[PDB]
Amino acid sequence: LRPGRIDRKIEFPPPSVAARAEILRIHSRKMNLTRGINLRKVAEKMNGCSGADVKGVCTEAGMYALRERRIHVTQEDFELAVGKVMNKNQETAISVAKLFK
Amino acid sequence: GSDREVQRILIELLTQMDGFDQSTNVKVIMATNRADTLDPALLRPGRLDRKIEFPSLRDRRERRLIFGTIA
Amino acid sequence: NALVDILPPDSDSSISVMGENEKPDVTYADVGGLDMQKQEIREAVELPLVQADLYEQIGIDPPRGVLLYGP
Amino acid sequence: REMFAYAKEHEPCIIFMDEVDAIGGRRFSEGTSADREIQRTLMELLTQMDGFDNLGQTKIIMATNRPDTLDPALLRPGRLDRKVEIP
Amino acid sequence: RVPNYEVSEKAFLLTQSKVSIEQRKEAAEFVLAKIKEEEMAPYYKYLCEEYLVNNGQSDLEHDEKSDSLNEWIKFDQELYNELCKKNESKIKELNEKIQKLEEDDEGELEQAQAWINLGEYYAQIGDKDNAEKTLGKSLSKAISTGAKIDVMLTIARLGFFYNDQLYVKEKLEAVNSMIEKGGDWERRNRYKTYYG
Repeated sequence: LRPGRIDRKIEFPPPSVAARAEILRIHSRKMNLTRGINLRKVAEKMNGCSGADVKGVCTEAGMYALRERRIHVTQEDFELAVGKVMNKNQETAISVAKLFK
Repeated sequence: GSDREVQRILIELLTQMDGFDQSTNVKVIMATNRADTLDPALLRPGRLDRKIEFPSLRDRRERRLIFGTIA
Repeated sequence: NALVDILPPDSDSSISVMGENEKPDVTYADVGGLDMQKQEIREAVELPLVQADLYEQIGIDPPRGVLLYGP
Repeated sequence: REMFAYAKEHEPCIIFMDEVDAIGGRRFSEGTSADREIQRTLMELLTQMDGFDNLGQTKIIMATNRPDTLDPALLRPGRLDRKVEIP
Repeated sequence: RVPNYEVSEKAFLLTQSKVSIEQRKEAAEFVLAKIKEEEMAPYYKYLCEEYLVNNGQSDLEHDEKSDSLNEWIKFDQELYNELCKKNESKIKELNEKIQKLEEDDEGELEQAQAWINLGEYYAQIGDKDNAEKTLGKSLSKAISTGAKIDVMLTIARLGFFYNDQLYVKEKLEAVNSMIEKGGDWERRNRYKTYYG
């Protein structure tokens, strides 16, 4: 960090709630949803702390709908999916515990 | 010379795993005693996505069952 | 040393199938507990075997290999 | 590998490992290449001890002069079911 | 959307004379209510032509048989006056909006949405030809893939309205091209049924 060696430094924040909806929207193009589901509603159910959270929420809803055995993804799967990631996020910081044994 | 033999086998695994994808097979099951033998690329998704932990801690209802099956 | 004939890929295996000429020696009657992993392994292994197309129609792309770690 | 095979045609076999501390070593391999040589040979044992290969009339007697040298996967019961100390 | 096939279901039942006496009189009730409320006026004139030799006819401007087995059939002159008025009104209103969407650039999404409402009104009064024309202008403005599939299937439904199977069959070729462009599983179920 000495003079003239580093000249641009880019800080990255955690995501906004508008930015967190924008990542969710990319993921929905892979999936087949039902009409009438707002992803600005989902981004407000979330609060995240990284761009990492939003990718496991989209996967979980589709594993929930995989269990369902219906093609569509419904708006209730997102009640549960938001709950699973946010729960997984607290279970590695109460004793700080790793993602491994 | 001996280590370059180990590695040349592992490369083929990674490469055959890439070819293996988008197939109706289940991509490889593997286990490891510890989590400090992995390489950064082996653990990376697209080769290994899922990380199924096994805890020793388990809860009161599960020690019961496991005593119960062996009985 | 010329290519004069070809072999089918079935034969010239490293080791033959060990699931039709052998049969697992443990069933889920040893399994009581270890249910936490049971919800994750029935997703990972069994669902692409019974039908791979379940994933594809929903629009979820399938998970890859499984790593089991722990003592 | 081929010694266990011998053990399945020969009746009730008894495998005495004498004074094992050689491959008793832990994961190390931040040292020399010898520590991965240990590793290769160690993995070989586990697959034999428990798997689709299961024993019953092949027994392991393991003799060591200190047991806290070993890797804990060689302290694993049901491969080592009884731990007899002679004081 | 809703009266377009339900009136036609009851109207087919009413046409027959090879149905039960009671079933015909029950269906006649549904049809007649929906002509006056929904302004099906032109299709109703068309319907007097679909009996002829079958019975029930009791119209005031269109033919009758000597046997009327139905009396939930009636032509009134109010229907015809209403037609003239309502027609002008609906066309006038959205016309202006389309011009407003020209003046300030909003016309990609909105003008197509205006023209969809036009084909639905033209579909409501029983015109396949002119409902299709307005749903054709919806395509030209560049819109989502999903919207384009939706519109073709509406045009194909206007084929069931007159019970012309060729008219259905022809439109449903085009949707087979679009269905994988949009790629939906949602509008593919619709397609499965439409083709069913």
